[PDB]
Amino acid sequence: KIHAYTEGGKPLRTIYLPKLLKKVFLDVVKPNTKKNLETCGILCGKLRQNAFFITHLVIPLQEATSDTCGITDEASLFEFQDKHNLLTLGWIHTHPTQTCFMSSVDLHTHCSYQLMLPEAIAIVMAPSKNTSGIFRLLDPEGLQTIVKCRKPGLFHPHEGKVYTMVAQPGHVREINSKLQVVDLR
Ligand SMILES: [Zn+2]
Ligand SMILES: [Zn+2]
Repeated sequence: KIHAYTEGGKPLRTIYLPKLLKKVFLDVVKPNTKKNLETCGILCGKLRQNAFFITHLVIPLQEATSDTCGITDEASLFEFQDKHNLLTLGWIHTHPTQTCFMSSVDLHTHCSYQLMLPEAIAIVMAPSKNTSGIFRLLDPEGLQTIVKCRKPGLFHPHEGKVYTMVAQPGHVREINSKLQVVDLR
């Protein structure tokens, strides 16, 4: 049926995303969102028949600021994913007041994810705007730009095209599948 390719023609395996995930994520992190602090969650799941299924939304230990949400204990996160045989398929986070886009920090963060899994996605929720989007870096050009970037500062510009909205339903398909949420906090 429908399938996708990176900018360099590499095929992307489909990621099945439970439709309930976005709302459920906002619910679970609402106390932070109410204080205008970002929160992230990890999109975890399994590979079955050449497709990925997101099965678990994992909220890791993290430190929340108004415009960043870095993980503060990778150990407990990775220990959990290993125990339950969960692959990292991407991540989701909030912009409590801003619009839906990928920030400078978001692009640098996502580079790690997409380096390990070509299909890796970044879901950005902008609840004060009631918008959301699902993004990835251009591959190879965007990953290259981010890897070569040595600009100081958390929030610096990047020139050229760096990222794009993902292909739906080819790359990412939202379906009625089950979801388990794990709060490690
Ligand atoms: Zn962001
Ligand atoms: Zn940069």
